[PDB]
Amino acid sequence: FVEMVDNLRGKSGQGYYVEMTVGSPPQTLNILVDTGSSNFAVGAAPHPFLHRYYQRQLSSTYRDLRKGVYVPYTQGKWEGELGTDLVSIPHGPNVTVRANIAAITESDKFFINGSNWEGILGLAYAEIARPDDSLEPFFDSLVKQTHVPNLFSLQLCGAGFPLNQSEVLASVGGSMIIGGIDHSLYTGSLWYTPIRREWYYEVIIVRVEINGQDLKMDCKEYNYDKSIVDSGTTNLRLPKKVFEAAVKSIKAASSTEKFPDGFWLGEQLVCWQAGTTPWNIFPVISLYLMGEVTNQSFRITILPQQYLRPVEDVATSQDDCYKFAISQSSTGTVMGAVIMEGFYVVFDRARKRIGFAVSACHVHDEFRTAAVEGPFVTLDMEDCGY
Ligand SMILES: CCCO[C@H]1CN[C@@H]([C@@H](O)[C@H](Cc2cc(F)cc(F)c2)NC(=O)[C@H](CCc2ccccc2)N2CC[C@@](CC(C)C)(NC(C)=O)C2=O)C1
Repeated sequence: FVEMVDNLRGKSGQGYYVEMTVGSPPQTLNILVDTGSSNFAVGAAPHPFLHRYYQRQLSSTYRDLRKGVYVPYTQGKWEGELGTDLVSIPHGPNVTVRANIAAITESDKFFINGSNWEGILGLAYAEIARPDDSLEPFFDSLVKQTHVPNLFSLQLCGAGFPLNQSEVLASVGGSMIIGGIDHSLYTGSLWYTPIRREWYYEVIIVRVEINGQDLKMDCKEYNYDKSIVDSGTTNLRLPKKVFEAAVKSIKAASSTEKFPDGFWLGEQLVCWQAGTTPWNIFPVISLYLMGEVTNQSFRITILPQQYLRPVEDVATSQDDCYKFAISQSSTGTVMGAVIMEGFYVVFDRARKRIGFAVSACHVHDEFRTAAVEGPFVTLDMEDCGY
């Protein structure tokens, strides 16, 4: 899928987006790739943060559905008017699809300054779509109206250093492969975990390790409420009971240096002199995931290079600065973009599973690497879900 490769741009903190066209004649828009929602929505009115928007009155194929729509995210909400129109992906499958578009009229803390995207593509399932599950999500529409296979795969590729808008516009941010798996985007083997339920992309975490050390909690706590694979979230988000045990474990391993409480709350950056980031004092994190085979599991391992998110310095100096990108959740585990940055991720909707392999694009050093390994005959499993 050579024509599909390098079709993404962006970064964890501002989001990863793809180019799409909407309307007739085609209107070009950058669209945030969000596997943690199911609405396809674009800015349709002027906004300070938007350099362009969808103009329905200029599209001959636009269809007004005479329905309002409201989507509340965990942080952020927009309001809009439902319609349909022809939709294309210039660096995707060679197809045109008629899709539901929410034309965005009111916005609160949804759009992001400098992000360079004007809409959001909800890749999840109908069950969590607004107004209700009767509104067909884009991917469902695409698969029904075309011969594209019922799968997509994501390579989110973080720089390991801060990128300015000039660089984020010029840089390749990754690949979204629609309908296939591209072998050039990963090393090693793909391991599959089942989709528990087709609403969010929901998974089960069986075990959690920090530098090989079991956090030793009942497996249900790891999936308290739910656990999801979500490109529309920056951080690894952990249920409070898990989060607190993890931060204590990470703090204990990284003890040789001391960090402000606000770093651990994800709010303050820490800087080191250029090139001296002490990655070695920070632990790797392993998430064990339910296998397809009964009583089998595998693990995904990420480095501090995934969970310390590069940020530009307060005075923009030569220092290498980062934010701690693991945070508290009251709505379950969100395996966000910083974890996704470690792996090539296959959303195999047809076979109801999510695949993981080590990203050919992942940031590492000469001493440690991201890993996808198995199998482990861990016991319990089976009531790990909520
Ligand atoms: C079906 C609806 C329910 O789905 C829920 C499960 N899936 C979630 C996503 O669909 C949603 C998409 C989305 C993307 C976007 F750019 C703007 C949006 F408003 C929504 N993301 C989120 O809501 C979290 C909230 C985190 C949070 C949690 C708690 C407190 C503050 C922030 N956000 C938003 C900003 C972002 C996004 C990044 C792309 C720039 N970055 C950072 C640094 O916070 C991130 O992580 C929602």
